[PDB]
Amino acid sequence: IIYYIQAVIPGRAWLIGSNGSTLTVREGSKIPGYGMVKLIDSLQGRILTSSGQVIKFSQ
Amino acid sequence: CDLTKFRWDCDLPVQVKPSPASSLLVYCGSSYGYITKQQYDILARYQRASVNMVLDINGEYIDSPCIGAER
Amino acid sequence: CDLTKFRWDCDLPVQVKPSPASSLLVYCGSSYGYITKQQYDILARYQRASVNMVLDINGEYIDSPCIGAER
Amino acid sequence: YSLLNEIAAFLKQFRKIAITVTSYSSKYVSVKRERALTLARSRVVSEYLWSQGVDSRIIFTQGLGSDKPITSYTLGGDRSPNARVEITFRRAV
Amino acid sequence: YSLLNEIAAFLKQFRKIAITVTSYSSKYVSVKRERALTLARSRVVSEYLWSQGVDSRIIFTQGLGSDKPITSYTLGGDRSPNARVEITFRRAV
Amino acid sequence: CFHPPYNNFQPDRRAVKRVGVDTGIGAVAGAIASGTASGTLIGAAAGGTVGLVASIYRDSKRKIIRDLQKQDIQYVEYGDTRTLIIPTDKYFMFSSPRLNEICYPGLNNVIRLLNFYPQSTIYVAGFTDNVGSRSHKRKLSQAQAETMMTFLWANGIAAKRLKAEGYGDKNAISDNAIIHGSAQNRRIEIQWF
Amino acid sequence: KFKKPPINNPSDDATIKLAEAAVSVSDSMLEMAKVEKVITPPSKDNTLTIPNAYNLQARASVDWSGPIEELTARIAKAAHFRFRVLGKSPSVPVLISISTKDESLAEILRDIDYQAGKKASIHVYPNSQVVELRYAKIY
Amino acid sequence: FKKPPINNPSDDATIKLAEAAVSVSDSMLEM
Amino acid sequence: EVKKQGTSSTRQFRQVSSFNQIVVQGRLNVNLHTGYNKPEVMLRGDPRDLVQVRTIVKQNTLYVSLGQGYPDYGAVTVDIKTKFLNRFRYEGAGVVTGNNLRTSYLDLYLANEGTTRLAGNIGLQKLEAVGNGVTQINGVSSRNLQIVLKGDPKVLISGFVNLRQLDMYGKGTLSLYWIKSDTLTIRAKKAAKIQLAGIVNRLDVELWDFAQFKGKYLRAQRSFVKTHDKSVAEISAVNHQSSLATDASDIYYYNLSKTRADFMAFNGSVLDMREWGQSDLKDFDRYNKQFP
Repeated sequence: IIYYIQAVIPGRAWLIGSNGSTLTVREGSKIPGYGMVKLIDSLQGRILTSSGQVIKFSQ
Repeated sequence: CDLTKFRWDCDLPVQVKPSPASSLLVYCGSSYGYITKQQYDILARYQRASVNMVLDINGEYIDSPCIGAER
Repeated sequence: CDLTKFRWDCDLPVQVKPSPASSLLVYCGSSYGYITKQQYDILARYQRASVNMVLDINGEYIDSPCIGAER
Repeated sequence: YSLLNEIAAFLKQFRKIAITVTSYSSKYVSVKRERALTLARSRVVSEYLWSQGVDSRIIFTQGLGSDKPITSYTLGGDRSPNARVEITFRRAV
Repeated sequence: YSLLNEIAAFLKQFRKIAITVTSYSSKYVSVKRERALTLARSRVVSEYLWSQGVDSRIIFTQGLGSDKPITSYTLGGDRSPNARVEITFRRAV
Repeated sequence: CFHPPYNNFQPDRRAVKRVGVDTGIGAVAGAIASGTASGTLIGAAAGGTVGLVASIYRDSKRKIIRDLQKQDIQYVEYGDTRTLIIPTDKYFMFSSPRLNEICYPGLNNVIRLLNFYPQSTIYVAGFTDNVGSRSHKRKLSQAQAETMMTFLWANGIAAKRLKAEGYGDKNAISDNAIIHGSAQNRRIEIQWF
Repeated sequence: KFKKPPINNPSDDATIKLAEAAVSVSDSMLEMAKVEKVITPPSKDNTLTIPNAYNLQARASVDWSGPIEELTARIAKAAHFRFRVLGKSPSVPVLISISTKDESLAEILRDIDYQAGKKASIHVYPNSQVVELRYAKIY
Repeated sequence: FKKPPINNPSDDATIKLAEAAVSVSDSMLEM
Repeated sequence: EVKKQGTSSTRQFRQVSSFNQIVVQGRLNVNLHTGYNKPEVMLRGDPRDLVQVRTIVKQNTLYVSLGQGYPDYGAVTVDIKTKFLNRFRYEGAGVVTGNNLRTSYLDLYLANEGTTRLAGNIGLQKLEAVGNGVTQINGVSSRNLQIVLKGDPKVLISGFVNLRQLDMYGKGTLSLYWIKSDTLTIRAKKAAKIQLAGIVNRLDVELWDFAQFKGKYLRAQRSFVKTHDKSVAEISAVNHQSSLATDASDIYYYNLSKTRADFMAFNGSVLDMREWGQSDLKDFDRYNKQFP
């Protein structure tokens, strides 16, 4: 399942699913596929996950 | 729709999946959706009247021409 | 450094040996030294400002151009 | 017929492949009545224009009755602004 | 635009390979604001000079914000002496 | 009195400027003719009346449409749906959404004409010729139409009254296989009620 | 009076014939690009080999129709990046012709790399502030 | 007073030539 | 009238009928709770204001106001356990706390330094603050919501909000953490600070003077931003952006929309204010390139 940010704020992020499943993530939390989240970036819209891949605003 | 008034303004919801209720194709440019029998009939009425029926999503124009297709 | 004032005068010490603290190369002409990350950043800022950053030893000019190298 | 003659001269001034003569009218009795009336009017005007030979390969004819008005002022019968005959074509080259 | 036209005529008087348009300004809000403002100013002046076609293969553009002033008198806004646009080039041969 | 680039989107004052100049010249003429305060007042009143009638003429809708036709903008009134056709070739920078500010008289006249219908619903449609890709023509027409819509909205038109849509080579009012027809196909149409 | 909007300057039949030929060429090019993209879509972007950085966001309007190396060196100098060259320059020069307006130096380097294609390749190392042009190992 | 571009395509055929060149360059870049 | 000071607080139990609107005046503490108990109110305070306090229920509204004058009472706590809540109005510089107030629609009308805390799923559609009061709502879900501010309050909201209209006439301060709106219309007049995060399909902002709209992180598909004398707006449009800065005004676009059109009247400015160092910084296109 692929994830893209719908909106992000310093402190927590809000992600949308492949089919449209909403999700809210804190600085450290869990999402399927990506595992654990350790860093969200606000000025640059990217969230780093322990899986080694980044999820960004969809184009 | 309201077909006469002056500006014949009206709205037709579009369902992407071919539901048993709405299974009549409409080709909005390259983007095609599905609508009902009454909706296809009134769309064909507008096509006869030669009125542009552009596809709008969230108030944003996407594709210009609408032409009925297989029922 | 003080980067705006009027004459942008400042000072960057250079360590010849690649210490773990200072391991970022600077090529002062043909003579190369090593500096820290903040020093490299401010040198690159001066380079963007297009300012000559000649190497001086004991107040004596040695080499004119400074260009950052591999970190 | 003098007006139709002037319109025939105007159409003859151009080269074209297809003209379209359409009729619209105010609602009088029923939708079928308006449609038949407008189609008949388009037929007759197209016949006269065709007889007054214009350089047009095709002259399409239609009447939609009261489908596409051009004014909100629908008061009146044949004096209504949106009760009209449209002769639309494209100059060929 | 009359001043820009005179400057475009001056640039057209020479043959060159690359011009450079740089923008500096006094500190107003933040370093990022000054940098963005100066880059936009350089972009616009370079675009106009490019449109008023000059014999220049490349017209580089940049804005350093408030990085390299030419005068200790920083009082003022855009009237300050070190808020300026420099067009620098080398005559080719 | 008037800034050439859109007058800062501020209200324009030809009426007051013209009437002021007319009263000035009338008062000067009356003072020269009489040398008396009553004569100067009569001359100023004559200047005021002549300025009033001149501005009544020059602010008319017919004069605005005549000026738009003097410029390269076409006006079409069929029923009560009024359309302004503005050529991108003259009112846009080449193949770019950038408005051509050198043609500010035409843009100001378009705004002034649209101001006569405060309740109308305006649709701005963009069109390009057949040259280029389908996606390219779609995007370029959308961008040009959007720039025109933004200009209308900035000059004092509500955001709800405006809709901007861009067709590619889809709806052509001329033959793209010929040079002049292809040029006529490159246009922006503003329709209001 | 009756008028239609686009009253341009008089055109010449030389330009008219050139315009028709150019439109035909553009249509052929469109079909060719579309069919190649469908046959084999691209998988990698050259933004990996040329990652942008600060001072690579300086902009430039270029009009160049010469060998690749001089333009790349000028771009690197304006970006304050040291220019490095790898491989033997071929006898037949790698000519490029880039005609842009007001686009960033990273984008210009990307365009230069794409136009060079199989002959030459541009890389940018922002840590080392190095713009490196390498001529491919053909011959 | 701002002046129009000296190389501005202001001819009925020149404009089409210029957009054809733009499209050809774009398709070249895509290839 | 005698002073309350000099006595210790005591427990009191009073019976209250079912209510929906609660209007409270004066200085006190109000606590709202929900449970299996019947509508009940307990007033903990000195055994002198227990009779001076008026607790009257009429036509589904409870009036907790001053009675027989106000000599002094500010240490009284009124804890109400009730399963029904539909409105809340508070004035008089007090402390209000409530959690788990399930609702479909209500209103909060705060005035004059009412320190308010909400910790439930409070779905509301109208907000109002006279001014100088701090509001902290944690958890809101609505399909429409309207805020009009006329004073200088500090209100922060959490949850998901389908915000539609926002009006600011005073030096207020407002924040929303996640909003999913279709058409937002913000009108700020005087020194009002607004911060909104979330998505918007069509945003229309009009800032008049000294107004700050920190709309960064609020990605609007269509943006209609107009800024007047000495106002600041931050926008992050995604698809279509239209901006007008009139005089001494600032607009900063933190995202590169697919189509962009900005205008400046007197001294207004529209800048990019991006990083320049992001590894994925998209450059302008043929359809993006606008030169200020």
